[PDB]
Amino acid sequence: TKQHAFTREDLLRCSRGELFGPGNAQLPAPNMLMIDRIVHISDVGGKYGKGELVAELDINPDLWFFACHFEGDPVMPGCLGLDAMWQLVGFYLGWQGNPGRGRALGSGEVKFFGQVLPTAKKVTYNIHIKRTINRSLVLAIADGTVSVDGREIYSAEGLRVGLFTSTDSF
Amino acid sequence: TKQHAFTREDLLRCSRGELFGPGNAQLPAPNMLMIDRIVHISDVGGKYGKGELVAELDINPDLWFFACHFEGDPVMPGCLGLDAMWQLVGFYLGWQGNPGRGRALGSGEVKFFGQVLPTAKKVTYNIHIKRTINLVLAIADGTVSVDGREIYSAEGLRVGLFTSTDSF
Ligand SMILES: Clc1ccc(CNc2n[nH]c(-c3ccco3)n2)cc1
Ligand SMILES: Clc1ccc(CNc2n[nH]c(-c3ccco3)n2)cc1
Repeated sequence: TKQHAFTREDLLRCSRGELFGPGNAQLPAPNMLMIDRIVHISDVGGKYGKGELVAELDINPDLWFFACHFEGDPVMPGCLGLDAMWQLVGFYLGWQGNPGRGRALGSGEVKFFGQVLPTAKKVTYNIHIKRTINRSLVLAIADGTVSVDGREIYSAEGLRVGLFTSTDSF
Repeated sequence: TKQHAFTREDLLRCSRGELFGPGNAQLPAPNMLMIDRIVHISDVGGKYGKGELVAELDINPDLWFFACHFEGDPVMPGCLGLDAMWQLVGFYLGWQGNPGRGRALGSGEVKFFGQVLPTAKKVTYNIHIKRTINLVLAIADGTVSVDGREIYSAEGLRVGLFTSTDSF
């Protein structure tokens, strides 16, 4: 809760289990990691007054997904930008100090109304936390947008991620 | 519309633009391709009477995503199983003979209530077409199952075809 920004190195450390500790939240490592840095994370402010994350993914044409998706028509998979939002929401829960491993639980409406081309510079994720529930299962609910070089292209309402001290029920 | 099942090699051919032709729908190539075969595709039947797809992805422990997602806790990314459903809905549109390149437009509710482990054998996707609109787009519900067990649902999956993605 004390640190409000994270470098790529921090996120890589997180992916090894070395930021939040063993048994607790881990981001994906590359090539599933869809964030380079967290520019701002807080548990006050945001659209709902319950916290906010802003994060960035640098784009260049040699990112692996461009060559296979699609041949002759390169474009960042929408599913991976969506996943970056789930990644942030999970991270948020770990960052608050909750224990357990992350699993996404889903979302309400998702809309894709733009795209990321290999000639783009930077994708930015804006996440507004709507609610956290610490009752027995720990989860978070949030709204999110994905933008590319200033232009909003995706929205998601009701992103949900949980933490599990035993994922055995999945 | 004439062929009701596709092998992996058909899907690869699709990924190269060589199934539906140039300017028309392409599946992703590996490693974004999340389907090995389409076991059944039709434009009648299904939950809504407007068509159906059943497809499969074989699982083994060496699939690339297991090692990085997550270290010490391998599990297929939910987003990729979701994407498989968008992949199938786009394919459907190309398979009907519509022109243009595919872009997913979103979904209504998505739920993940299970997971794919490296010890699973096979993932199966069931897609029920709800509506096509001829801008061309399709709307569908989908489920993802692993070795018989339903684990994800999506309602209102939407994919469109575009004869120009310059503007998108
Ligand atoms: Cl730090 C952090 C951030 C986000 C997450 C969640 N990511 C996630 N991917 N796939 C699933 C999933 C859910 C069910 C099946 O698969 N969940 C984990 C750790
Ligand atoms: Cl065959 C066939 C099947 C499915 C699709 C769509 N898949 C898809 N991934 N990412 C996007 C997208 C949408 C908006 C931004 O990115 N769309 C294309 C061809």
